[PDB]
Amino acid sequence: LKVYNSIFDQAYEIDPIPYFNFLRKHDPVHYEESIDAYFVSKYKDVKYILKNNDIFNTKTLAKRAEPVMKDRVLAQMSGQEHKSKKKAILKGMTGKYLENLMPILEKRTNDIINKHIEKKEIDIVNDFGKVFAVQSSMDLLGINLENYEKIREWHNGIAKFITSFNLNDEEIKYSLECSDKLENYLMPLIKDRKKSTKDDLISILLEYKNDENSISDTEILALSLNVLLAATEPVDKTLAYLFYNLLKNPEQFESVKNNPKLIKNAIIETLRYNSPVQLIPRQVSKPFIFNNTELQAGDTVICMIGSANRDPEAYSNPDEFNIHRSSDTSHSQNLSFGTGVHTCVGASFSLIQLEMVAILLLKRLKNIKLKTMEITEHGIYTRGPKSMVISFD
Ligand code: HEM
Ligand SMILES: COc1ccc2[nH]c3c(c2c1)CCNC3
Repeated sequence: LKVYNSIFDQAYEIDPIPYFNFLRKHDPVHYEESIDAYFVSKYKDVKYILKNNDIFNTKTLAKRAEPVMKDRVLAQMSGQEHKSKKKAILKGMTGKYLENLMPILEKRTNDIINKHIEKKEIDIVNDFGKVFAVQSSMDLLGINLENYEKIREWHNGIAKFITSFNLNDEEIKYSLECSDKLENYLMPLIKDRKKSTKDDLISILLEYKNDENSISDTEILALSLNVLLAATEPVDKTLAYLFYNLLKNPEQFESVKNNPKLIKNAIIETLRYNSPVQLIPRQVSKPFIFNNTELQAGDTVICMIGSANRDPEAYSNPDEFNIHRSSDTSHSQNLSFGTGVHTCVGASFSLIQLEMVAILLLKRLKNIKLKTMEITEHGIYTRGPKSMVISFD
């Protein structure tokens, strides 16, 4: 039976919401032959997939990412190893490490603001988010900001490899060249940190011990690259989406201005409404069936986080932005950080960092007005506005 609606239609990337509605209603487990994978659109099926790491495993991430990551990433691990190494990464963004980091992130934020405050406008995507996001990631890791701009360039190249389907011969080579340059820059710093242990995540990874057993330097590089990629991408997107959605709903923007504590809920609702990480793949380990769609071992399923997060079975009026949602007619925990074993280790830090930035932008940019009246969004795997310019006094 031929199907005519395709994730890879040009219309989908422009506006995927009609596709989410169609797929959830008429094809919740939808086959795409161009990448030999099934797309899963409903909240309850995505949740089930992500909660069942034994049936739907993370082995698909060994060729979609490992070629550029140089070694095993966290998502490829399991058992005590995954648990202990995930805890090590969390350590770098909790406790005293978090206390130390946040003032630095405040400095990053105000320095960017100060560069733009006299121009009376700023592009939350291109002026703020893309700069802050990589700087924050480098501060978290302990990489000094001198070669910051080249770090951005390479990051973009590796990201493209991981977030893209059916890359051509020349795109693959550039992504790998970016991976090598990043490897060539970062390895000496790991070697230096090996002797000069600092209070950063790189040092944590060097100090880690699996029973008097350290992890190879190339293992630390991949995990460091895993953190750089993981933390940078979603930050610019979410910040842009947050202020866009608030300014498009002036009542809610004012509520946030009058009650700063509502900022957390606005970020959460932004993550639900405009999920910046859109797709999460898994590999099927054994015959399985959702609705009446049969899956075989070896098949690939791709969870559609944005679709799930707008499922009317999980949220009332799911396609409306409302920072005042709560479970106290229908509300659920959003899947924007995933769920189960591989739930985003950086979830709490992300909410803290985004609230810090939002509060400073709201403090320092007075009488914010929207200038980008209508956004253009790009990306199907990770996804955000091209530009989001605001004006201010
Ligand atoms: C708004 C910001 C972010 C969002 C929306 C986001 C989204 C996600 C999602 C959806 C997953 C699950 C992927 C899967 O199940 O395969 C994930 C995992 C992960 N995220 Fe994030 N993330 C964010 C920020 C960060 C930050 C700041 C870091 C590092 C500091 C980070 C590091 C990770 C890691 C290491 C994993 C893998 C966890 C595991 O395998 O156990 N993320 N993230
Ligand atoms: C750069 O492109 C990607 C591709 C897959 C990804 N998965 C996760 C992130 C990410 C970024 C960021 C946060 N952690 C989960």
